[PDB]
Amino acid sequence: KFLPFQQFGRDIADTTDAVRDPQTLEILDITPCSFGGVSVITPGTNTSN
Amino acid sequence: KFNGLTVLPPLLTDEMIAQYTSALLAGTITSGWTFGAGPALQIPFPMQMA
Ligand SMILES: *[C@@H]1O[C@H](CO)[C@@H](O)[C@H](O)[C@H]1NC(C)=O
Repeated sequence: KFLPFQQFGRDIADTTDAVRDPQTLEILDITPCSFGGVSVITPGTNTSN
Repeated sequence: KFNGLTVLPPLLTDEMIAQYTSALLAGTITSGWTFGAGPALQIPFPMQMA
């Protein structure tokens, strides 16, 4: 819930909401979509594959 | 959750650490100091305190 005058929103870097069209507005959250690294388990190349 | 930063959960979770501490307490109460230097040797606690 944002006071009905602001347009952008952020707490550290960016979490902006509200559609910036003068015709209409709609609160849309901003967040990544589960980025991450990948790790591989291997008992050893000279014992299995 | 920010961009580019992630936190790795600890390998040894809370329950296992609690179990380790409980095992240490049980050993030091029911066996004195003999469990840290070989097999656990039972001994009554008043005798261990003396
Ligand atoms: C894997 O095991 C074999 C058989 O003991 C050995 O000859 C080899 O040096 C080991 N290491 C690799 C990288 O193959």
